[PDB]
Amino acid sequence: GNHLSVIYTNLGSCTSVTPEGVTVAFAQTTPGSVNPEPNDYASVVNECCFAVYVLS
Amino acid sequence: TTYPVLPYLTNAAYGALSACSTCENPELNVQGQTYGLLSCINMPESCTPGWEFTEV
Amino acid sequence: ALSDGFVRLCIDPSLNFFGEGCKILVEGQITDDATAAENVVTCVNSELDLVERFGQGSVLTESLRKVFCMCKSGVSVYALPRADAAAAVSAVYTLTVTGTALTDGRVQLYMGEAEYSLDIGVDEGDTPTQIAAKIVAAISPDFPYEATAAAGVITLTARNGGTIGNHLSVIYTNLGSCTSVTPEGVTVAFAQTTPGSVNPEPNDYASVVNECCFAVYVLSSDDTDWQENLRDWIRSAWDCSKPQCFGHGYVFNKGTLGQVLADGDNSAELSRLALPTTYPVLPYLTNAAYGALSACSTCENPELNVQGQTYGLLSCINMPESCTPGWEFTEVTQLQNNGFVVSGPATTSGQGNFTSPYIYNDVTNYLRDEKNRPNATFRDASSRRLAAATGVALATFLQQFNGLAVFTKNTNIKTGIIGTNLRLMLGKIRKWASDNVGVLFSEFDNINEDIQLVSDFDVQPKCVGQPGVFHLNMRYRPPVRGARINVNLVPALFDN
Amino acid sequence: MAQDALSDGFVRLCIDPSLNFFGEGCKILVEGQITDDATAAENVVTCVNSELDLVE
Amino acid sequence: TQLQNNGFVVSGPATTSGQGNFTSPYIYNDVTNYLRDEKNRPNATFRDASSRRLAA
Amino acid sequence: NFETADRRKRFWTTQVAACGQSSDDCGDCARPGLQLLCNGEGRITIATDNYVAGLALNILLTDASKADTGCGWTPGNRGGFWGDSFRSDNMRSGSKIRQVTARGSMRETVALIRAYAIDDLKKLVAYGVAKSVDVDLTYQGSNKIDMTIMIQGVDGNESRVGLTGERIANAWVWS
Amino acid sequence: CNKQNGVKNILITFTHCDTGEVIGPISHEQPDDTLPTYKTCAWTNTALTNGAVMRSASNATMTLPVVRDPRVPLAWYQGCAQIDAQVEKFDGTVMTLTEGAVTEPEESDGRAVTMTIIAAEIDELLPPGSLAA
Repeated sequence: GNHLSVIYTNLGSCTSVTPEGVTVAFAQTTPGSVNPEPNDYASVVNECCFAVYVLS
Repeated sequence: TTYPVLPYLTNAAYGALSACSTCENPELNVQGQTYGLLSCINMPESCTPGWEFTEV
Repeated sequence: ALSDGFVRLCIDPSLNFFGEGCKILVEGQITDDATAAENVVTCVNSELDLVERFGQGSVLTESLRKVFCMCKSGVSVYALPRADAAAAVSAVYTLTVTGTALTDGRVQLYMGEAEYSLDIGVDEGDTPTQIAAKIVAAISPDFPYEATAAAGVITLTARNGGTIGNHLSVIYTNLGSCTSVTPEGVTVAFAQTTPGSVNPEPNDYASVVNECCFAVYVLSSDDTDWQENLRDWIRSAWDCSKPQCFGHGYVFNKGTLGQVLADGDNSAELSRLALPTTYPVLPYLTNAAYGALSACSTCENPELNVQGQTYGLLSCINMPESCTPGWEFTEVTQLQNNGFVVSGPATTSGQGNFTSPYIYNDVTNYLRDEKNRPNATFRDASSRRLAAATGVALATFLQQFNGLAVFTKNTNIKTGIIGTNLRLMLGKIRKWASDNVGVLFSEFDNINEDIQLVSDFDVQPKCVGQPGVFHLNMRYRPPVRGARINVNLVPALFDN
Repeated sequence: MAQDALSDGFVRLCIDPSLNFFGEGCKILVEGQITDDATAAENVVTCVNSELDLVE
Repeated sequence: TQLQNNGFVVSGPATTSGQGNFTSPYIYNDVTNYLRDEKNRPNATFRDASSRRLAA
Repeated sequence: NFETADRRKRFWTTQVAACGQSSDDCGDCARPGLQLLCNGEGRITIATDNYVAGLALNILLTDASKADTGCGWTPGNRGGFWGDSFRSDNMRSGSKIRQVTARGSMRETVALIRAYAIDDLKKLVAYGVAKSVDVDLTYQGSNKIDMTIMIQGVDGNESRVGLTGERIANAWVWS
Repeated sequence: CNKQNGVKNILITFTHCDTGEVIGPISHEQPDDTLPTYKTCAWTNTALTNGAVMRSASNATMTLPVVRDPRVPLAWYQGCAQIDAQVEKFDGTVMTLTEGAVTEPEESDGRAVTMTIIAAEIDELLPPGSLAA
């Protein structure tokens, strides 16, 4: 959870009209610390044929 | 570093498209604007490309 | 819901116009009151947004107004505002009223452009100069110059700093015999007091227009260095080092014949408009009109020449007939031969009567070549447009070979396989090239030699080439647009 | 990015009028006098390129 | 709209008035109460009533 | 007198997205209607822009008289408008796109829909509002179908001389 | 080997008219010893008196006997679909055709199909070293 992004889309004048005198600022204050490191693949996926592996 | 989308969404969509829903025939590549379009992910337009051509 | 029928229409929500593929960019100065951020491309919607978004009577607003008047619906507009230099100096002009009106009458002026004209009636006789100079209360706000009415003399100060405020020649057709009785005794004197000093030199096009395609660039400035930077950027768009965005730019040069010719820097990517020293219309307005007319408001067909009195008529601009053609015919020929664009009145009328200008030739200020010997390959703007169109069209056609099996060693394709070899690929491309004759190409000199296809294995040395890579070489000619025939009369007199 | 057709990178396009497909033709050598204002060195074989390159 | 989306039959007056004049009702949509499937995915195979009649 | 002699005015005009857009899981749709314009002290007023676009919407979004079938229709929804019996131009109001029926493959049905659309919008030239109209329809698959309608206008003041056709009457709307 | 007279490759592309389906170019093989024939001059001369002639429209046609592919319906090879064909001979000549149509189809036993195709024009690629432009 260290890759968020927020953008003020309406800042650039377009067909849509933004209210005047309103501003939004986005910033971070604390990063992520620890992640798991599982190493039990040989036991949970023991000898079964998969096609694709996705790691989030 | 300035990607406007959560990284794990794009990776998961690419993996899901790559080799299960489009690879009943292995020889097919996943490229181009037709066979490699992640139609389920939407990001805002922008003039800046993110990666400079030399970096690409 | 709650309705009967088979079809369910889904109207596009307010996208009343497409305006896609055709884009125009306008760059110019602005004033302090403008709310638009500097050096940031923004989309322009209509005339309502103006003034507020780009200040009152600014160069950018004046240029945009003309663009919208020419380009009503067919194109999408963009603006790139710029700020004044650090130490810019605004020009000052003086217009003094001397006489005392001893007869009721009317006074009318013409400055810069017809939209800014005025007409006020002198109150009565015996009104002095102080009561005169009410002209200031009549000058339209949009005029880029500010009036002061300094108790008998009106001062005009440019609203934008720099050299952009050194172009005026007032025409005041009242004096002399006039049915609208000229207030007898009143005479006006016109003179300059202070010129412009400094112009900006932005050099960050790679950042603010990064990888965005624009059909036409319009620049409302006369700084040679600024124009040179724009030309360099356009070259990068036509470069071979990366995918190309293409595009073309319009600029103007003003001065005597000797000065104008000195600006011909063999720019193949620009169409320089030549104007005389005494042009009775503000320069950047005419340049914007020419750009807007050609900026896909007429050039959706790449091969359409913007010339003549039917297609190259800048209708939105009205100016009084000049007492002298301005460009003597001896000078018109030289400018055309040197790659400049020359314009003149569209209709012949008596001196002082209103007319409109039109464009003689559409040329791109292209001469010579990298390999120094001369030619005229890109002498016409249509050539640049056609060259870009051919590239995009050809790239689309070749897409069908993407991901297709190719045989190069054993050319016999088994039964049932889907593939092709070099000869079949070449034959298909020749069919496409020949079919487009009369639409994108003229008749090929020798169609059997102007197209070649070679696999990368036949170019690189042994064990250095890559599989499935080809090199295609094509040479074409744009459609012919002229012909010269010499004739003889030979009036005979003998019977047989 | 660029024109939609050229973005995917399948086609690399180069436009230039100074390239020639056919190999360099036959060679002709011209020999004669020169004046003192000619920058070209004496007794050296050079490659002419255009009519405008003369004089200088 | 909510009832139609959730799969209910909704009826309303046919003619037009607001004044106590006599009218008659008619049916907007002939739809059953089908939603989701034996497996929990959503679909509309048996949404319309005529689907049941056609199947038999 | 002043060259601005054309005194003809322009009345209210329906506009797309006048009441916003209605969103749903399938997509987003416009909700055409009248537009209200407000002043600095109240005094609301109705917009009057894009006359031709407003006229086109009225023609498309209105059921015309239904053809006889031999079984009949209820008197409530026979279609058409009761005011068409007073006009003298010998035409009828509304369109008939919604009256198509599934015939043959989807390709045939779509082709028929295009035919009706052209046959309805052709009335624009008859009134004289526009000098030409054409609709381009593309079939791309089961669910994605797109159509585009092109309407040609003219400037308020004649500028070109020597036209093969004629200057359309009722061009004071200049569109 | 250049003096050998024969056919080397035959590619055909089908475009169904009622559904818009497109099938990539499939190689084919001929059923017997006969060869395809061509007519590229789209103007016909008629003999008048004393050496004069008359021009008439006519078309450019191709006769292409090929073996049916067992993965394509027999209807397509007849007048129920568009055809784009290419034939490459041993010497090097290539003859391309696009937007062709089948005319007056005859009964076929299921393997051997003889197609008569007419198109606006047929483009020919002579081997290297041609004379005409």
